[PDB]
Amino acid sequence: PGAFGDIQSRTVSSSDLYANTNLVLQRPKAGAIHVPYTQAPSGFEQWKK
Amino acid sequence: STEELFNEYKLTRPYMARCIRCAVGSCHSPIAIEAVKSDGHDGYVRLQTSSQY
Repeated sequence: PGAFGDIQSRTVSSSDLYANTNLVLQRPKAGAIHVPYTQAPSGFEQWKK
Repeated sequence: STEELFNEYKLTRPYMARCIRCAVGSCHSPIAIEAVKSDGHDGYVRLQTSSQY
């Protein structure tokens, strides 16, 4: 998570995808319809930084 | 131009979704923003919303 290659595809058009981004689900706010989640920020964008 | 919109609009029905700020508190907005992508270069952003264009 949070590093280069956090998600990987064998080919740009491939149907496979290994993902490891520390995705977790938080409880929805009271009286709200949404799916809260918490993730490590993108490893590609951090690598570009 | 009409060849690009057989399905992206003609069967789509914009919706109303929760917004965190509608000029008074929280909200069920008709223009709720779902995603904002700014990975381009010269300040161009693609914005996904609940409205339709």
